Amino acid sequence: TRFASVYAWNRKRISNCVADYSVLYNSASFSTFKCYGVSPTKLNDLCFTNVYADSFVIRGDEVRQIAPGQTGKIADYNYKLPDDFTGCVIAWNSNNLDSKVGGNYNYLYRLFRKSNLKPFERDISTEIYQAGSTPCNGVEGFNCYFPLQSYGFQPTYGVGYQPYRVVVLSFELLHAPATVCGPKKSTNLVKNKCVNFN
Amino acid sequence: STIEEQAKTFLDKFNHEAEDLFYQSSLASWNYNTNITEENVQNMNNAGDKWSAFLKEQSTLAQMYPLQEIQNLTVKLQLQALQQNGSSVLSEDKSKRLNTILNTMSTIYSTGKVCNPDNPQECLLLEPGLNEIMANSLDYNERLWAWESWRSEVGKQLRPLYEEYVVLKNEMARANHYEDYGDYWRGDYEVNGVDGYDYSRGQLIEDVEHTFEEIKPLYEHLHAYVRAKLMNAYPSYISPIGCLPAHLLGDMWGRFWTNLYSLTVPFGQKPNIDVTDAMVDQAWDAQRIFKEAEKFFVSVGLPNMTQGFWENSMLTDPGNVQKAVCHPTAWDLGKGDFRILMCTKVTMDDFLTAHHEMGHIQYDMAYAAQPFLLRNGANEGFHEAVGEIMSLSAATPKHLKSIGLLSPDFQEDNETEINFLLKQALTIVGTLPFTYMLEKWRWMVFKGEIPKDQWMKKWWEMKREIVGVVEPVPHDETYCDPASLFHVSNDYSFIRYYTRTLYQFQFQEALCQAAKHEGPLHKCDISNSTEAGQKLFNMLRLGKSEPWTLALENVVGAKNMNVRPLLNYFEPLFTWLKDQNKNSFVGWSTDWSPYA
Ligand SMILES: *[C@@H]1O[C@H](CO)[C@@H](O)[C@H](O)[C@H]1NC(C)=O
Repeated sequence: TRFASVYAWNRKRISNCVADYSVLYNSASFSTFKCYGVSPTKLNDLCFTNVYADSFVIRGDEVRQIAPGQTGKIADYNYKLPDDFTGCVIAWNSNNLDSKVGGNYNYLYRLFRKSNLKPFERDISTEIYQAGSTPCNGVEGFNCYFPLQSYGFQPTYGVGYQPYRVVVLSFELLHAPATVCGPKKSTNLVKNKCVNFN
Repeated sequence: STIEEQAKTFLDKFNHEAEDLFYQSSLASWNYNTNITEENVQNMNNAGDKWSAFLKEQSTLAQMYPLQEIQNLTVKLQLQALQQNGSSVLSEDKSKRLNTILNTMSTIYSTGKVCNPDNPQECLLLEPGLNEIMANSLDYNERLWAWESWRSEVGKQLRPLYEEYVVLKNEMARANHYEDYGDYWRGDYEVNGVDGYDYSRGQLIEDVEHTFEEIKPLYEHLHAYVRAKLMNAYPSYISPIGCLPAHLLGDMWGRFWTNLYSLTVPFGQKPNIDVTDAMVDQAWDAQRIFKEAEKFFVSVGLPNMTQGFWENSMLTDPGNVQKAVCHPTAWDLGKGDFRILMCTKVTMDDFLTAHHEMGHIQYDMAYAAQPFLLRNGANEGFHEAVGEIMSLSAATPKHLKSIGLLSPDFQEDNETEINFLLKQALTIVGTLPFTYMLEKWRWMVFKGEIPKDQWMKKWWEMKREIVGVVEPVPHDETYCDPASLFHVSNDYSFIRYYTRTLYQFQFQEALCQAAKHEGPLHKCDISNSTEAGQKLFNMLRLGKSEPWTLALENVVGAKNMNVRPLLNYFEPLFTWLKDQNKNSFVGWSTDWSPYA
């Protein structure tokens, strides 16, 4: 029903289950499935230990910023994607659940930061950003700005200004007693014939 | 601390709110225009007041920035608009009076009431009413009477307010480091950027007179032709000694000569090109008008319409109580949203209007990626030219035959084209002498080189000199004729209609050169040519990010304001006009009048 904000994204840890990378690739309601790493059809071949899921709610054509080695305002100080990305990014249209008539200002994004974010780091603390040598010493003043600004969402913004929920999946390729796997085979059975059994 | 870097934060925080605030403002305006009801009048007022209160907050802080050391030419230009002092430089008791006079002028200008003296209960208004009297009639004792009645009861009350308004506006302009109020209207035709592309406000005043003398023989020929045609119908009232009278142009002010086309037709045997019944016979609705005409924008390579325009914007059929304004408008609401407000019908004129409106929409979409402070053209004289390029190059017989609306057996002759060349000539170059008149008049009166008494005497002595309009009835200094104009009382500049003519034909000829078209210019089209879609696109997307002088290099050969195509487009017109005034004298003397 609801997803975490782009400045403070959720972190879902998935392990100890059968991975099904078949319906995800087969659904037609996925505006973006391009991803870098292993083949999207070879996913049900490797076995991993941990799977990480990150959820974002961003605005339209901005979704191209999420890539291994792209700069901007979401991939620089809001969510830094590692250069050696080993997961996949899925984005679909969410104009029917994220847009409200009159504006939906409940999705805040950070706009001010003093340094570029390292891969997989969170800055949830909200403090007024100082630009120069003028501390506010109060509630609001000059050289005082709030990093968090709420997104505007209405059902009619065209194409490039519509909300587009994004899910990023990170697979770790460490050497360990991996458990996360997928359905291997369901081949039929024959009797009384010299065969190779596995 | 640092001053150059910190401004980036301010301009990145201001425009984020400006974009969406203007978005709700545009949406409220569209709702009010679509729904004529008291239930939608408070919201638009509230949105306008909120936006006005927000604009002042973000413009007051943009004076502490020393806009003489910032390196980049983009942020400096962006902050220059925020640095404008506006009208908040006067005293509050003075600003209140100036605003009251400005509102009173507009309110009174729409309260024209003149009753017929013999039937004192019958007044007529500037709207339908007195307008119809001079628009289509065949009489001489009534057209002058309507002119006199209109110009003798509206000026006597606008003059006292305008007298103080001019002085107060000049005083307000003085506070912005300008010599007069003319600099406040010439401020957009000025660039101080890249070397070799620089411009000055003092250059346009001498450049406006050096482009009008080269088209004066054409106006002399057209005036001689129309005077000769009027001598063939009207009785012995017009004289070859002087020139054409005042109340026979076809309008109250004489801006357009469209009402004289029927009276001044060379040959009446051949009718005009009409295809309205051609569309009606095939049962074309207004949606097919928008669908069959958008395809002309596709063959040239221009991008397609975004989804939502065909759903949000109303196309036609107001019908029932759901009344809407029928004024043709194109709205760029922001956030990627575009709409059209038009009561489209089955008309070739409506076809041209639809082309004009979606041309405005295309031009608005061209620079959609520019920042909010740069979501406009380099200058304001580009929108109309962009809208009218396709209006001009969309009525050619080849274009209509390609769609499949006329039979392929059409046999146009020379006279079929002479009337089409004359109909556009009577409209285009028929208003140019009235623009250089009013605009130069306002510029000189705002300069103040003339005293208070010598105000109206110069207007009539210069109107006869250039345009050639004699006084039909004598008027004294207390009369105020030009105050009975739309762009004289609402503080509207009257220079946007003069460079538009040059821009239209410059762009048309420039696009026709690299389009494989040989021969005349009136039968040139850019349809089915992607080569005409690449040269134009390099300038449409620039918006206000680049100066207009620089922008006039990638589409046209030269940047200078030289009126070449007008002496080339109407070449058959001149060739036919130089053979008709063989024995008739061409010119006028500023001494003959109907009354003396
Ligand atoms: C528009 O006006 C009509 C009455 O003309 C009114 O019933 C309606 O509430 C108004 N607003 C909308 C959105 O239709």
